[PDB]
Amino acid sequence: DVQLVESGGGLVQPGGSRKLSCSASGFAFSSFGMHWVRQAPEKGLEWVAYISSGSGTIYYADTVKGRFTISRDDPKNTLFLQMTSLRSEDTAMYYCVRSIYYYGSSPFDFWGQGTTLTVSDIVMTQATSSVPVTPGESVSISCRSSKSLLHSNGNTYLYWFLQRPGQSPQLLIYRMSNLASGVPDRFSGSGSGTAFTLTISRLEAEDVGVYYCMQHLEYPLTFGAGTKLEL
Amino acid sequence: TASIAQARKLVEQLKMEANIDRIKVSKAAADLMAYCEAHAKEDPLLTPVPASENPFR
Amino acid sequence: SELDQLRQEAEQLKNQIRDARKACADATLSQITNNIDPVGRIQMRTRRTLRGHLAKIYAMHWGTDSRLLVSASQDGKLIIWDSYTTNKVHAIPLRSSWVMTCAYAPSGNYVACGGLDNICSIYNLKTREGNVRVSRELAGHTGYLSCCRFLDDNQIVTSSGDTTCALWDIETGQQTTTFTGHTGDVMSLSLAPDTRLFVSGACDASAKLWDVREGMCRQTFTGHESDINAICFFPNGNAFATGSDDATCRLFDLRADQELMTYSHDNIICGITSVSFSKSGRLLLAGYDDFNCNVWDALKADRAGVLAGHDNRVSCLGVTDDGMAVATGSWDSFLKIWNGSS
Amino acid sequence: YINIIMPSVFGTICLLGIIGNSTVIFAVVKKSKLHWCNNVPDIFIINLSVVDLLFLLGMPFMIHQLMGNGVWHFGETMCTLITAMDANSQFTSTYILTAMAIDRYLATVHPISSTKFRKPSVATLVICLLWALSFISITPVWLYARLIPFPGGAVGCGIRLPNPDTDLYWFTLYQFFLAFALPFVVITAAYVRILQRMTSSVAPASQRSIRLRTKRVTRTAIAICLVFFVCWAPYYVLQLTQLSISRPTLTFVYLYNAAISLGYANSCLNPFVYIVLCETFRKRLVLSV
Amino acid sequence: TLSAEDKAAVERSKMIDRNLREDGEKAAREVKLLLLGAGESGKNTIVKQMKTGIVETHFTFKDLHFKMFDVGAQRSERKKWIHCFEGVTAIIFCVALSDYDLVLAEDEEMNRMHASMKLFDSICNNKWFTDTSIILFLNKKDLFEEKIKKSPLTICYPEYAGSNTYEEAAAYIQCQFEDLNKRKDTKEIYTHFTCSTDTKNVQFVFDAVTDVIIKNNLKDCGLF
Amino acid sequence: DFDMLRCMLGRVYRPCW
Repeated sequence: DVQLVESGGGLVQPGGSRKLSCSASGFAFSSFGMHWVRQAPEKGLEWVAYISSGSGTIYYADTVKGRFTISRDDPKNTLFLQMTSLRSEDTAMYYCVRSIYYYGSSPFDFWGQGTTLTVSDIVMTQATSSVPVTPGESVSISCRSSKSLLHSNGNTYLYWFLQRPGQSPQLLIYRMSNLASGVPDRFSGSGSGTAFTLTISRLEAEDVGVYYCMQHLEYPLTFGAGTKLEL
Repeated sequence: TASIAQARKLVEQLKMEANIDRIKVSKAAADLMAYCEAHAKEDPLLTPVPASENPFR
Repeated sequence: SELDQLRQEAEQLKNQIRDARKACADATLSQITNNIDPVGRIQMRTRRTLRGHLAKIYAMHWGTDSRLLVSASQDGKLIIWDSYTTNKVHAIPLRSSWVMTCAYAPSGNYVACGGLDNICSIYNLKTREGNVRVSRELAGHTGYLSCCRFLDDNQIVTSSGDTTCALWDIETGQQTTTFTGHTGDVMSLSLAPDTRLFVSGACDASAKLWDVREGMCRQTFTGHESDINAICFFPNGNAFATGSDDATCRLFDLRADQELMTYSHDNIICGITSVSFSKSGRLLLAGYDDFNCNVWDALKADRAGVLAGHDNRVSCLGVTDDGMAVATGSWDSFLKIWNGSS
Repeated sequence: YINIIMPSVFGTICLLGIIGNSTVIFAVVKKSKLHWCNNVPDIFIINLSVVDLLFLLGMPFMIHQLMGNGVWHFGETMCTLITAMDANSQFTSTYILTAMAIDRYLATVHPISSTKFRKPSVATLVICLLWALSFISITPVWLYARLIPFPGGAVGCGIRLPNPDTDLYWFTLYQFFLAFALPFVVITAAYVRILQRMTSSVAPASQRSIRLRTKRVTRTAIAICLVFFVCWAPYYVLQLTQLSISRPTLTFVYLYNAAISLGYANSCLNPFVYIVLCETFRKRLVLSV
Repeated sequence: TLSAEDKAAVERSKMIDRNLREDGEKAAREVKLLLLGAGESGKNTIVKQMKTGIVETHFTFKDLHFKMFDVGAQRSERKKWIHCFEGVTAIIFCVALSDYDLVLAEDEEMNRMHASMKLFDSICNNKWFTDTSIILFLNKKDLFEEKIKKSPLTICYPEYAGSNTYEEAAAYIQCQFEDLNKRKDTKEIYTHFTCSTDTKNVQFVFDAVTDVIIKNNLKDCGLF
Repeated sequence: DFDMLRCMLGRVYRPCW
């Protein structure tokens, strides 16, 4: 089965160096582009770095460029994140994310469990931080983007992720309308231009969590603040 | 006894094909002509679409 | 004695069928469509050129989205193309490089191929592992696989060089129905729009209409002088066109149970590899051994255009579900996308 | 008639050679289905035509000081650049022609063992290395390419050696060895080994097909070696001759300029030798027409 | 102009092009051999020494990889699939020398040798094999020598008027097959006398294929 | 249309010695 396991976290001093590893199993690792996404304590999702399949294309976040280095070992199915000159701002839970890019594909479909590291631009807006919800009641979650995510090819590059408490983020909707594999049909994605909505029909207990919207129109990849649904 | 068994199967098949209902060629020709007329506007190869509507510019 | 009587009865039945067809042959398709305006000259430009195959391409099939297509070549590669951007989506290595046919499932989740190994291989395109893997290998044909077409994600109909056609249940890997009656190698098949009937052309210069659920031959169509290499249903499902080695294309009507029109020219002497109608059925597109593809007027039997862009035999062609473009494969290892301009 | 015959010869060679070289480049690119995929002979034949095309393109710039009034009209800055550019094209084409013969030697005498390194990636690496060796070989050319003040107000591009009494020998000899002598020895040796190893012991030499194969390949091998020699031997024979010559005469000058045109004719005849003597290319070209 | 996902889809496409390019280079260095011949012509003996619808055998000999395809099980129309092998390195045709005084089991009226000659003529002169060299294996030479002592060769070839010895009867049979070559300039025929215990058959194929490889290299290099 | 009696070296002139 598809499984991403991260290791190498732990307490470090400021200005130190730490190595993060991501062990891939159950899928063709060399065919997937790999991302690093961190989540600071009591904060949202922050994309860090991306290495394409074949290591031909590499992107970094502005806050980590020049300090973090991303690399992969296809024969060993391992992803690396070489971090130097660590700051207290780098204290976050780092996630290993796989994304494959072809026509009709679903990027960001699988996320790893994540490793905790402790150190001793399109704007995505989700105005409503928390929404009180009840089981069986329809819920709508709104997302906004400073730049229009609709492209000249017809694709609107907006993604919806659900992070249940104590679990990794999971893809719900990719490209603003397509339902991810294994996600119940009660999740629907609607929107146009800069305004998007995630509608949930007959909400259940498993739908409780924080919902993030991400844009994939252009790097760097930016997330929303995250709308939390609570019982 | 393969030839005798095969002969019965061939004759039986021809019986089924000979008992079908056939319409006139004029009736059949008019239906093909009518279908092409009713769908001519929605045929990009027969009637080329403007370059804005062509996904293969 | 008994055998002699039976073979005489078959001749009488054939005469009865022939006389019944002449009884309903009150008019001709040319006479009926004589007063309609011609389609003029059909000019198409090569919009895309699909490079990447290193050997002769034998089959192609369009997806139902009119954007993705699969091509089979002798280099042992099954390649799925993005026709809008010429991007290669997948490259499937085949265990047998002698593939003769390929199919794209209408759901888009599967592709099929087969060749001189007598195996129809089903490939899963939607996997959690991110790759394409063999889901089934259909065995039971004693001759080469010449054509195959999905009915759904679980059923596929194949034609084989052993003079038989088979309907397969992909989940169980067993052929539920076997279609027999052809005396020559079946080279092509075409599913009806409702997928309740399919027509197949064989090397006995005959085409047979088959009932998928019933499993028996309903009508037999003759008229060609040599092997039938290609066959394709009319858009409304009441007719079909055949491509034979005698350098002719013919149109048959299911309800009339006889040939309606012949598409031949004196300058054409080479065999015909592939045939396909346009979305409205007004244009019949046929591939030839002379490296060209001819666009025929289906109602008037007039050559309306030529698609001359290949340096070797045009082995296959196909038209998208929306009629927007036509893709032609060839033994020069290139695929070309064609459409007209205003 | 002298003022019009000489420009016509150079003009005819330049125009005809460009037509032949552009034909080879265009046809070879079309053949590739996937680039850099088992097309080592195609890479050599297109790079040879590219260098030959550059040599003929730069011909009018270098020869305009020989026909009209013997005056260089491009200044000292272009005199150094054009002279080096023209010399580089001659050396690069000769090196690629030499490497093509070695590649043909490997493909014929070592059919099995040479598949380990007769890759399109290696062919590109070798050709890029030949460009580097051609730049190094023309180093004395551009270090001494300065304007020469002739009697009167006219000037001309040329080579002024620091010690013209003594430096005239090593400058002439090293170009004779690197651009004519060494390549001719290698090219001739490679093809005579091809003609001695173009068949096999099992091959039925008594059959017409084997005998016809030897006849055609021998004709091609001789033509390639003869075209290179005829177009460059008189140019370098007059190069060594003028070392003793102090005051040139009219006959020597007329022969020398004709030998210069023969060197340009090598870049004109090379594309046509491939077109005429290759049945596969010639038949394919006619079909495209 | 491409989006972030469009650029990464193009990068994937070029990665696919890289593997397709790599596989073609590996394929071009492999020898594809088509194995033909009539029934009981020693084809199975050739496969055993050099060890569905089509049987494919792989073996490596002196750093050269061979792919031999047997199409003896294809009981369909040959002309519908014989063009699939257009471009093979060479064709190996097996003929049984001892099957000259025998007749076909099904026909009982046509000699077995005439069937092999008719099959050889249909393959050598086929339009898809105009420039394809043929490796002609004449098998069962030990049994042919025993047969020729009793049964004269004149039964198979009435026009034959030579000595009734193996050294001459075998040569006459070899010339009959090589005379069927309607294109003696665009292709060559490599004839070898194999046997049930001969251990030099794979060496002959390697030598014959090497000559074919040289000929292809000469054509590719433009010398030919 | 000039005095083409200058010494030559390659495809360019040279000062006579």
